[PDB]
Amino acid sequence: SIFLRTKALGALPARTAEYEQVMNFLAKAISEHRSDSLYITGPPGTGKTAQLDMIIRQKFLQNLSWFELPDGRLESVAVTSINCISLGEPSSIFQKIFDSFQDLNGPTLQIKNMQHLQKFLEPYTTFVVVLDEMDRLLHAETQSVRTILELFLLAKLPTVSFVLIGMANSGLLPQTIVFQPYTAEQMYEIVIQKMSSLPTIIFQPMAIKFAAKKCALRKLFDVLRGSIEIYELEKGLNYIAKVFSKFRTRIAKLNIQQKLILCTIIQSLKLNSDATIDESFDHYIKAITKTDTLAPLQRNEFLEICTILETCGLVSIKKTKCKGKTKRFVDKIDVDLDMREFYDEMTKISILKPFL
Amino acid sequence: KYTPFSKRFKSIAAIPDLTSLPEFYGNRFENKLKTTQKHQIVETIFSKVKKQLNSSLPARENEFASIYLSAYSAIESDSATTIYVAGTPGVGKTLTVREVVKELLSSSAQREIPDFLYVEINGLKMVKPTDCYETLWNKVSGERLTWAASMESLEFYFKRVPKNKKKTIVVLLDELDAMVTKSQDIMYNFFNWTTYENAKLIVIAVANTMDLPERQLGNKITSRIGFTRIMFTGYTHEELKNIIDLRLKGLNDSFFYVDTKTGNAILIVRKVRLRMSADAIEIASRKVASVSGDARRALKVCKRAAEIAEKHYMAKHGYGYDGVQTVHITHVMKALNETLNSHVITFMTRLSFTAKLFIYALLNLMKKNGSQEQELGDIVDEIKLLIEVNGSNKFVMEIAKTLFQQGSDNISEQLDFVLNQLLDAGILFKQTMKNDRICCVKLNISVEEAKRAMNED
Ligand SMILES: Nc1ncnc2c1ncn2[C@@H]1O[C@H](COP(=O)(O)OP(=O)(O)OP(=O)(O)O)[C@@H](O)[C@H]1O
Ligand SMILES: [Mg+2]
Ligand SMILES: [Mg+2]
Repeated sequence: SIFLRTKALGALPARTAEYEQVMNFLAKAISEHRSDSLYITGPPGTGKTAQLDMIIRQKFLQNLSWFELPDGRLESVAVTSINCISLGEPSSIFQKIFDSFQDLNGPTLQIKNMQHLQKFLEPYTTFVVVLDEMDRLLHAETQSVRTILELFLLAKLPTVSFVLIGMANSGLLPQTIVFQPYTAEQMYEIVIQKMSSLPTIIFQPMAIKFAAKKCALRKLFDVLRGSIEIYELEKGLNYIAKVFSKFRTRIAKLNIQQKLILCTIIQSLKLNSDATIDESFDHYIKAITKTDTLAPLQRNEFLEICTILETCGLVSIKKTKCKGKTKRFVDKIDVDLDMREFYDEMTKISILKPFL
Repeated sequence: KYTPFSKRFKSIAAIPDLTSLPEFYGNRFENKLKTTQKHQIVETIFSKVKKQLNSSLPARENEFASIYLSAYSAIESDSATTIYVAGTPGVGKTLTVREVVKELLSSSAQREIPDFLYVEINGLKMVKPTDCYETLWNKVSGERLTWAASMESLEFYFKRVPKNKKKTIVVLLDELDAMVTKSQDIMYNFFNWTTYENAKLIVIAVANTMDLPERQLGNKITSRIGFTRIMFTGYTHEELKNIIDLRLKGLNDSFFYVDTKTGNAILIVRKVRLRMSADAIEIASRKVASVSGDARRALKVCKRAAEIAEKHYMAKHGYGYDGVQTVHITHVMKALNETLNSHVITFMTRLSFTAKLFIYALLNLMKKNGSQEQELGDIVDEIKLLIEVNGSNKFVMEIAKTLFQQGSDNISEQLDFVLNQLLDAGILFKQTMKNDRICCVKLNISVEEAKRAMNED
């Protein structure tokens, strides 16, 4: 089936501007045997991990391969992949590198810090490491920047051969490269490049152009995959618009009784600013008694209506303190909606006026 | 143990097929809770109604077809996806996913889709938040490792292992908000594995709020879940009607053989017919949907209404435990009135004079200064001030000898039982202070409902 292979889907498309800059950093560190640290930043979704994994899976003591120099030579290059979030402690990052480079047949030594790791790379061979997400290495200013500062000094001194290529998330400083996000024309080329192995293309050229500009890479994959599951569940240009609309509305989904309490919640926050659940219940009772419409409700059932607004996403209830003489812990009520859409939905029924 | 899966074999190609191993993917406490019965359980005509109304899919059509279609396009195609389920607590979130896995298990036996393994991981059913790695590794591999060894073993298995020697794994992430930690390392690892090529892992996350990744999680974990989210809308008034009628389809409007000796009813000696009024179902499902739309609340209302009617039916006849039974609207209305009522008002009206005087003295101090924070020394001075109002009259001095001397000449004029009583009842509050004069006293309940109890005395 053509619908099963489409939903499942060394130069990456829309990335030739940064691929040449990445390979240029290794042309001076393996050929000249110089240690240097690299820093890669950018927002999540720019394809940083997919770019580094493609180079190792193409043009690249366990874990030993060969790298092709531009002039034409051969060198023993060891490339490994170690994630920072997939560890237990940030201070034990030196032991994982030893297990990924040293063979299992030899003796397994224990590494404590820099003094135990620098002596191992002295006799040796270009050791390439890929530290993904280096922002989590800090200890959540003096003791926080300790693992990053120690790893940077290990890949800066000579006499050894250790390169460092990290991929963070947005005179011995690393080369910072900002990953530019994909635009409308950049996201459209990757779609045709990834689906080039498929014989038939059921997508329209005008539908991918709309999803590429509205998402400006992980967000685009969820949009195209959702259009296939929707079309196959009911049996084009309109297929791309249904994925952005299926994922004023929160007010019409409520009852008339819940709208009366909600109208009194925002009213109490205007003439009193900071208000609690006990003060909001007293303002709602005295507001409906002057109109003499609808039966009142007890304080025990007052929290049931506010729970509906919290689940939908209209009233945020937090726990703070007071500001007066009795500064005790109390439950405060707050909102997070716009005043333009609030004064337009309740006015269409033409049944409530003093409650707004 | 402490050895991860990366050091179990020699290389990548040296790993054999995991599907032909009698240990991967699952390849004694039900006998001690059994005893012999030396009597006979007499079941009345209302016993079968309560058992069918218990929690142990006609109102879910679009939600059941969306989850089933998301997994059918990934298991057969050998891919990985992430399904997000959010809604009100009690709308059939876990039951909808359980029906999808149960429907996919029947299609796998017909040689249509490849075999998969269903893993149920609940966040609230675990003591430590890091215990989810040991449960998943024990159901897939079969070994017993720690939280640090199971985390590194799942990463090496969901990446370097090819698809020709793997198998689809369906993991239901029940209670997604329970696994939220501070470092956000467990939540990110469970969603990053679905983005890998050689993964074949189906993750179905079930939470309670649609804006959970946008409030607790960051931009990195939100981009790995997906933009398409399934919102489980609560049940209204026309959907809860067929839910109760389905559980009591073969019991409603049916004749029973209730015995006049013991009270045992046999579903097809008198021919007692059980019928439940349709108006009692409409007035009960409308009140449930107007509060939160809980599916368990709609079944508990009819169960509580049948329990009250069964109590009056057994007491009027004298049966025991060892013409037409019609459940009117009175039993349903009484089942909802026992919960919406407030017992705080009637609690203060049955207190003693010493407990009622402390509440009346606290409310009078609030109308003089208006600070909502009266000290303990002001309540004592206000109580004595109300006693000396008419001290010259013989009608008021009769209570002064008891509250200050207990009717004894040897007992001196006093200046703790009613103070600590209201503190444990959730009505009165007291700050942590070593002094008994400047200690502020605050009210926890409302002020409107507190004045109604003082006027009733
Ligand atoms: N269509 C239905 N008909 C009858 N009962 C239903 C139906 N849908 C759901 N239920 C009931 O809903 C109950 C709760 O289901 P589920 O485990 O999915 O809960 P939930 O929505 O995740 O929330 P919570 O368990 O936190 O209240 C089940 O015990 C089941 O009996
Ligand atoms: Mg990445
Ligand atoms: Mg559940």
